[PDB]
Amino acid sequence: MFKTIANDAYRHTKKLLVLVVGETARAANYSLGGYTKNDTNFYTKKDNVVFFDNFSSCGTATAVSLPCMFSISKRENYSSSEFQENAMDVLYKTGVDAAWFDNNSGGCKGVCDRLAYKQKLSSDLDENLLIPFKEKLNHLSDQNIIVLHLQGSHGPTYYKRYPSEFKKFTPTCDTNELSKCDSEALINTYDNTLLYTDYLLSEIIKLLKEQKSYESSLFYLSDHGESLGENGIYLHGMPYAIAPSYQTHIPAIFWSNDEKLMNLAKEHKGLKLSQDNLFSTLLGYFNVKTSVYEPEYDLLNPKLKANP
Ligand SMILES: [Zn+2]
Repeated sequence: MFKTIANDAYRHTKKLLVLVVGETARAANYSLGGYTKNDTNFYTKKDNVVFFDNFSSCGTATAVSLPCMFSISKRENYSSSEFQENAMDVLYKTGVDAAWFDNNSGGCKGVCDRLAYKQKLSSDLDENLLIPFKEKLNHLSDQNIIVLHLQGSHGPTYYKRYPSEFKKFTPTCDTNELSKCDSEALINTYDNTLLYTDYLLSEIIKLLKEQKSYESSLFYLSDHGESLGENGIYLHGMPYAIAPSYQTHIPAIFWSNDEKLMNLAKEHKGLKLSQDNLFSTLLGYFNVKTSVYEPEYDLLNPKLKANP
């Protein structure tokens, strides 16, 4: 059975939301949030982006996180067996222009399947996403959501995620055989991947400022965190309930040229939020009218409260 959701949904202003779904990035290594060893957020710091310092993920592996964050279900009631429409289907059926560009080696895990304009790239440098993004910026409609799904910090071959121009933190760990590396070198490599992702964000913002015929927003969040040898744990996917915050505590970053959203975002940044919030935030952004919309979960809505 393929269940439909928000069957009562419907929708003016010229709007553009760029949703960036990250990969393996963990909040603890964001300088936007007070990480001091390496300045990982050098680029988006210059755009005064809003950083959510208390943002959690739905799961500890892509297979749970990616579908769940886009699903109507929150972490406590999500099941992997559910097979139904997600936030993107609701925006599409409600007439919003939806594009999904995927550079992630794992795919969209079924989220993008029913979109008309979706693309899979080769999972090389994330910068390749800027190509179909620029091309979609020519054929915009009145309301658009563009999803960019990053390879981001995918491990264990971290050193392959960024070009030499962003090997800024050294020495590095240029192997998948992570336990052989000094831990500082491993961290440096991991931080470089964050830096590269940070740069790409500000390049997205940079293209967004050339589009002022529209109200433009960037929302970036990771699917989950990552362990880097602390307590002998590597990679991710540890069962959520026993997982270290390294795997569940993720970055979330918002930017808009509409600085009223920018200041609603700034007001919420310290609240206990999570991927649970993505569903209503995405409906709310394109003003989708429906009963499944929960105003107290929309990040860009004054009635937003923290998670229970
Ligand atoms: Zn993942």
